[PDB]
Amino acid sequence: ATSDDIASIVNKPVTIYYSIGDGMQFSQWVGYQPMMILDQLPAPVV
Amino acid sequence: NPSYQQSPRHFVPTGMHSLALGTNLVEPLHALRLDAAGTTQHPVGCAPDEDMTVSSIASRYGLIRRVQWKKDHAKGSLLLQLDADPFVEQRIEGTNPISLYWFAPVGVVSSMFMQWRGSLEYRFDIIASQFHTGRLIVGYVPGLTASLQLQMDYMKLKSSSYVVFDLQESNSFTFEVPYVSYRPWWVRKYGGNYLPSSTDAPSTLFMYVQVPLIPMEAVSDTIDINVYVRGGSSFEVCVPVQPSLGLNWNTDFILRNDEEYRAKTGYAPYYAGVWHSFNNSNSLVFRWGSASDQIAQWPTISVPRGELAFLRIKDGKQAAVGTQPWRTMVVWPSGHGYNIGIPTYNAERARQLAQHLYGGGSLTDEKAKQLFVPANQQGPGKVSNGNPVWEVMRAPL
Amino acid sequence: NPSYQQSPRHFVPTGMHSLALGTNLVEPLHALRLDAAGTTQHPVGCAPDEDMTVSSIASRYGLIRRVQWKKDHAKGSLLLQLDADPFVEQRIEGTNPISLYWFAPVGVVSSMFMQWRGSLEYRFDIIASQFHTGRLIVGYVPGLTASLQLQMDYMKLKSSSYVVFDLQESNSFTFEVPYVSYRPWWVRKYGGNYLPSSTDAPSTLFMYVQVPLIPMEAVSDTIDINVYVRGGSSFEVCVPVQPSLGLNWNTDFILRNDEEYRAKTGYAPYYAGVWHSFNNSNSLVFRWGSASDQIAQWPTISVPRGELAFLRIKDGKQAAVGTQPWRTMVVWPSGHGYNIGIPTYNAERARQLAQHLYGGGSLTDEKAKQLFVPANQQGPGKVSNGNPVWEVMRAPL
Amino acid sequence: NPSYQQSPRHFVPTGMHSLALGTNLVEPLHALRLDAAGTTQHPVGCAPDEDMTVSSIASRYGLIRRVQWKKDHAKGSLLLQLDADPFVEQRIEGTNPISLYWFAPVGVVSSMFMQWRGSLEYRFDIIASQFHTGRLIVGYVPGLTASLQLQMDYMKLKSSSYVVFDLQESNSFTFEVPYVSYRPWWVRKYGGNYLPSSTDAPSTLFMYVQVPLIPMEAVSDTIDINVYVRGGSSFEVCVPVQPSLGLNWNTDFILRNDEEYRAKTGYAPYYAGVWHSFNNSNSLVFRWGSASDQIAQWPTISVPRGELAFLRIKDGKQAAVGTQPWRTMVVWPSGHGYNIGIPTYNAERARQLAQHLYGGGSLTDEKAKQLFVPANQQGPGKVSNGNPVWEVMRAPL
Amino acid sequence: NPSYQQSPRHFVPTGMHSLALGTNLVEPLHALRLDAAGTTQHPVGCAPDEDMTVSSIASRYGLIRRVQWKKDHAKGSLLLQLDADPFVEQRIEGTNPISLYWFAPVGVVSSMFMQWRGSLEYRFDIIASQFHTGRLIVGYVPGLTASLQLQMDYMKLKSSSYVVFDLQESNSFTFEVPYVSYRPWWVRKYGGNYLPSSTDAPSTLFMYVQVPLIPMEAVSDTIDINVYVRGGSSFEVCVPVQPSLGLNWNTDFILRNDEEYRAKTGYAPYYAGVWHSFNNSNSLVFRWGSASDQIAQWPTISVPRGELAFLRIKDGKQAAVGTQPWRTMVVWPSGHGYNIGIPTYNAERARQLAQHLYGGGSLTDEKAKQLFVPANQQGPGKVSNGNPVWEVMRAPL
Amino acid sequence: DKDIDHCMFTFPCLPQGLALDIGSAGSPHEIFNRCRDGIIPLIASGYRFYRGDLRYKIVFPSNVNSNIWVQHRPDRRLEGWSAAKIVNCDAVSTGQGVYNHGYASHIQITRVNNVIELEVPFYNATCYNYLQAFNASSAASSYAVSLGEISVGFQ
Repeated sequence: ATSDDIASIVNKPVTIYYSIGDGMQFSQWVGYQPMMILDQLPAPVV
Repeated sequence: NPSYQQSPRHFVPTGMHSLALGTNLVEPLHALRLDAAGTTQHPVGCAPDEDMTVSSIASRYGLIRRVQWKKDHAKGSLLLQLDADPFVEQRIEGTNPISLYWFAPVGVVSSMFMQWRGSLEYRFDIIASQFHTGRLIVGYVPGLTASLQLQMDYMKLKSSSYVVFDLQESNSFTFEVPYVSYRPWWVRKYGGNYLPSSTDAPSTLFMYVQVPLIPMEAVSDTIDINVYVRGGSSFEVCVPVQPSLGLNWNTDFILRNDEEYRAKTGYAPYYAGVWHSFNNSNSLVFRWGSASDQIAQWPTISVPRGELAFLRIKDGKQAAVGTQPWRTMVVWPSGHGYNIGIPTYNAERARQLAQHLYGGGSLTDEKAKQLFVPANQQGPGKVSNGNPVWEVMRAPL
Repeated sequence: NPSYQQSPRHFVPTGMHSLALGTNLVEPLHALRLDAAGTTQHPVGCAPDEDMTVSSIASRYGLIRRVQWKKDHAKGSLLLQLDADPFVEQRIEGTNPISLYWFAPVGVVSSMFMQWRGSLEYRFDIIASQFHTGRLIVGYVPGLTASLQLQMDYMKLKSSSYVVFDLQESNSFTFEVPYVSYRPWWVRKYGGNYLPSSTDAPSTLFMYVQVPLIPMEAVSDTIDINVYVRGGSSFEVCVPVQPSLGLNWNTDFILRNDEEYRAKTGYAPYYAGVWHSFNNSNSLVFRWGSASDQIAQWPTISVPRGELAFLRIKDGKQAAVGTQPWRTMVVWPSGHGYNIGIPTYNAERARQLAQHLYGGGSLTDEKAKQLFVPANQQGPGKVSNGNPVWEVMRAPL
Repeated sequence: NPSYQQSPRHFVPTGMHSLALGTNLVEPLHALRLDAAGTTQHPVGCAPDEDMTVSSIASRYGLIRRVQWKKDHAKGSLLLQLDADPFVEQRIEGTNPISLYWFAPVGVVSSMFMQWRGSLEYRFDIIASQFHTGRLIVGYVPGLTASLQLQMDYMKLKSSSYVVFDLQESNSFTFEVPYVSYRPWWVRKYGGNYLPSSTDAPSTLFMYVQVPLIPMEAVSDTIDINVYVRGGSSFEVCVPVQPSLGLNWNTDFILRNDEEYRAKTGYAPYYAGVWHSFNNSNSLVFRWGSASDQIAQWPTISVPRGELAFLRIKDGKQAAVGTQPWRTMVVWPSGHGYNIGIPTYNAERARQLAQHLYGGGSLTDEKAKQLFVPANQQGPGKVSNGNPVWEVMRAPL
Repeated sequence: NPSYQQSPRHFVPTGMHSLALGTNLVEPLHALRLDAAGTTQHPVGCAPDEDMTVSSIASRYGLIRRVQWKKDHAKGSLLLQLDADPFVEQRIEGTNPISLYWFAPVGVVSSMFMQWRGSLEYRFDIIASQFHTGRLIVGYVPGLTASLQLQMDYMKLKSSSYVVFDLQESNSFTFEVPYVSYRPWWVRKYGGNYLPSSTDAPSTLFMYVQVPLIPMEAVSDTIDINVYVRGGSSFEVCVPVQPSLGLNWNTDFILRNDEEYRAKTGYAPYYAGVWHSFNNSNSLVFRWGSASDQIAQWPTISVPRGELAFLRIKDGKQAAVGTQPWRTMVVWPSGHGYNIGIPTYNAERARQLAQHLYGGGSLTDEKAKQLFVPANQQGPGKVSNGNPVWEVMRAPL
Repeated sequence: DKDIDHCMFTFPCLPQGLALDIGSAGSPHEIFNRCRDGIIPLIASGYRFYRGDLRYKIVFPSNVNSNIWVQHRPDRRLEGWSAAKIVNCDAVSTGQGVYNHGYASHIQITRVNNVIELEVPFYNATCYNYLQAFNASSAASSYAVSLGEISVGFQ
């Protein structure tokens, strides 16, 4: 877009996705770093 | 050119290939590869040693608990009662507001899946010199609700499945926890940040000291006991859903408390500027874009009758830059159905305009228009850094 | 998931399957049937006896003419000269403004097709007692233009193809009209309501009385003769176009005379109502829709200079309902490029406003605005019934 | 209903089938034919005798030149020197501004193609009684640029390829012109109306009189010689482009001289009418459509400073009809970025308004608004016939 | 017409065929060719002699360095130390601001590719009479970082791979540089204009004089040595990315210094003209298009408080043409969120309007509106040539 | 004021690449200014003759709906390396400015898909065309460079 039309584009979302594509092959095993449980995350609080 | 007069196929468009599907399904792409038949390859020394699989990960012990075991533990003493589900736990004593937890590899690979079933395996390394001797139960009680989690003692434990062990020369074993439940699979103990739909564990492990440790005087009074968890031979998981776990790579978190005030999402970054529908462009108002009719909208302040409010940013660095940083503002409806924010010179002018607008006054009034900042003050018009928080100053009318 | 990196087919969309095609061509559909392999079936007693076909219809006589044949017809007398094309005719003496016509089945099935060719067959039932006796020519003259349609007599007829017949005992025959023309097919005699492209018939039949009827005194002086038409063995038609015939199921017809005045098509039904671009919503104007900027447009009245005009509906029942039915109106350009219609209380106010607008006045003028009907009169705002005719009242300025 | 879960084909739409391609390529259509397998057929007497082909057309002589050949032509005399390319020529002495030309069939069928190659064949019918006798060269010089086109004489011609002929008894021959060029094909001599890219001919024919004609006293002093052109056995053409030739079916042509003034293309036909952004609909302005904001745009008149201009149509018949035909106009910018045309009563009012607008005045000024034609004058609002030319009246300010 | 009731294929549209892919992949097209099976062909004398290939280009020497080699070079003397990567270099001593460089063919064909590997080959033509005699090392040191590039001398060189050569009778050789690196491929030394991601060379060549040249008195004291580079037998490159090289066909380049002022991209060419939202069309403002609401936008001038600025074009030829060229302008916000540029008669009026607008004044003010150029001055309205630079005149307020 | 028929722009179509257009000093086309030339011209730099097709895939602006035609014009000679660039045609004066009947053409419907894809073929009466920069020595050398002279035009 030329700058005249670029104004329509401002603050429009652009989400992105990904997946490992079949040919992917992770190698050496390495243990998990500490997790953080999600249901234990703080509430918004009214 | 024979003509092809017969009727065309009748297909229905969709915008996108399936995101969920991921197996027996060719998935067409606009490859950024040069050759169209090319595909990544593995030179003989770069070969993938590890066959990623839920079972290949589940079948790896990770230390999950470290019981101390002193001589003076009487025959009844509890050592642990960790739940018989993969999500066995060991909290880190960190300073963080949101504490991290260790997990067994089975406890992480099984958080990704809604359901699990089959045996677990708790290896117990009872770390002792051969001259230490003792005996301990490692029981398993099916169907203990948390209210029944207490009232336990080793003798009630003996009624159900259990395993006695004799620490003497061999100093390690591997109790293989049974899967006893009415449910062919079993639902996750935790969940994506959503407390309901967090079923507690099927059953509970126990490890009481059946015969108290009897050390020689020349060896230690205390014995460590390591509890390792591993997915059993029959451990298996099915439905994929949101992991109940997040990596510690970034432990930042942001509460959505409503008390602080800020521009509506998607209307920031904003900068002070002119707009033709307001005071005929003579006076400033925040804008999220250079194009016309792109004024930032603002949340309606909750003002109880007989009072008034005006804004003051918590950080003057983040305010949009005019001739001066704009730390002060008065949010009023634009008459276009959304609440425009009007920057002001100072807290005083803002308080005055606030006295006017809640005073039965209106934007068109001369007493108000004097208080609006004139367009010449627009300056460079730098955008505010992100969507900065606005403290809500409040005063009696 | 192997990736499918090769280039996609490149097809061109069209919105619709062919309407014209109707044979060797599968035509895909969104069936409202339940089963997708289902198709209508015919139980053995519901079987379709009739094989619909142009020839199966063409091969059926229908009475098409009824000649009278009196004793006192001299040897030269004409009985009929119907054209040698399927469109043979027998008008009904109806009271209708648009008279209906009988046709032979061949005369209807062949109206659907641009072109025809081959033999016709006129059966003649000469209805007589065996005691009647007489003889008649049934000739066929190729290539008679309508100017030569006259000057005929049986003796010129004998020069070309003809068939003598002897009414005595057998009292019926079936002259089989030849197809003689320079054109391998022949174009329709009529057409869709479009007079040019209506070729007249290839040739003409004739049936003169070669030997005048000679009845006994005890039997009737007159003999009826029925003329039936049937598509011949070789009758055949090709190109499908608009039928030149319409069913009598509805013989209503509507002339498009321009003398009566009415709102432009697609701008009715209309109702009196407010509109912001006109007199700032203070005054009524017709609208074809509730949404903004949907004023009904009106045809420009043809007013010669020095005169004026204003409308009056022919039927007060069909006028859009306000507080009062709106039988009176003044059509003036809106300045938006289309002629708005302005309802008024009465013929007098309409005449006055008409005196003003053609008087060099304008809609913005105070003298005009007084004459406009105030918005409060809008009432229920019922739509006018259809698009009612407006008589154009006219007065000298 | 098994579900069909596998990924869909990924094709790219295009709006249209190829226009250029026209051979080994099925081309799908919405046939207006009834049967979908139907195709036009040729009854045995309607069979296509002529196999259309570039060679079947090229292999037909057409008379292309008619040399006179008098007795008193000395041995050196030129008779013709037409270029050795198919585009051999014979102008008609017509009265038309754009003169028509005869061509050989090869000269028309080869104008459609960018390139040609191979032999031509000039038949020469030397029309003479057997008692006439003479001899003539029919040479061919490769590589003659037009500057070398002169300096020729039969003796320089003899150096290159040529053919002597002896008119005595047989009185006709057929010189077969060689294709000598460095270019495997050869580019068209003319072109679509675009002078550059018009290569001149490869080489030139010549026909000098090697031995002057020697007639008997009782036969004519002069002999006609017809020159016919035909594509040779090896004549062949390749790339299809715009024909350099047009049919004489319509020899009308229209110069695009800029001196006359007219509305911008696509903004005509236009009619006088109201428009809300101009003088609040009180005054007329041209419109190309009934819908709002469809004012005709006009070219900016080139007025040197200190002068003024106003329009006057060359034909009063073509002016848009109001109460009076609108032969006079003042074109001024609308302030909407385009130049509206303002109709006026007469040349005088137009001159006055022109004096005002170039006089530092503006459309909003009272002195101008008096000069604008009031809306009531709009009349029937008939459109102007096409896009009529406007003469530009000019006056000193 | 059987109906085709079964469900249609479900495909996903994409707008375009892959740009990246270029091998095993049919790529559909709208050919502008006539025949659809046609394809370019090569007549036997037009056959492609050269099989374009990275290796066929890499396997061609190009002179890359020209060492001088004087008699008085002692045994230690360096002659060159060019890096052991294809991008070996020889700058031209041009006058251009951006100097051109020679490359070996391997040095250009390998700039197109992100990665390379394998042997290079430096041929050395030691140009000497057979009576010259000498000896020189041509070493190769793996793993020299640029800090270690110095501290070299032939004796440290002898520790690693090297090749002694004896100039006597044969006077040429071809050292074949080894590929020694920890990286199976090696990344490009340069890059698309982006300095980070420019890895320096794997290793360095050296060529010290092992035994100093010993010329006869009757032959020259100096010997030239040509260094040619060629891709080795195993030289090979993989990933295609932006060439780090550009052709010298056009060495123009344009710095994007911000100091000069110009209209925003896509809003030029512009011309002076009317616009309804500004001063009610009475006064000029620049426009990039004839259609309404197409005013040119302008960058916000950075004016420190207490000062003012107004524009003056560097070239009066490029200014948009009105009655006079518009060399002067005052950029002010339009109140529509973008900065319109207002043309003025002269630097003085521009300075005055600048004094007003930064003086707390506004566009609507009478003192400003007098300074705006009236619409009549619009003239022909010629567009400015491209997007001409505006010098920013600045004055204290 | 363009009519339905006028070409909007016309450019010669050759492998060598168009003469590089940095743009005016005020408004550079940043890619050619910065990412000089490219790959295909860089390799076209390495050879002296060529004989083959080209493909184009023009990408039209999205906001416009209008139909777009594309002529190929094998006839046209390139006239020196100057004016070997995209040209915005002005007022019609020759046949250069308008749609032409014989020349091969194609018409994308911008509404359906706004990127017409092409296959400019090899039509020249030559063994094989010039491939470096071209200054036109022979007058007939001018047919020896461009494959044609494509013209895009809105209706």
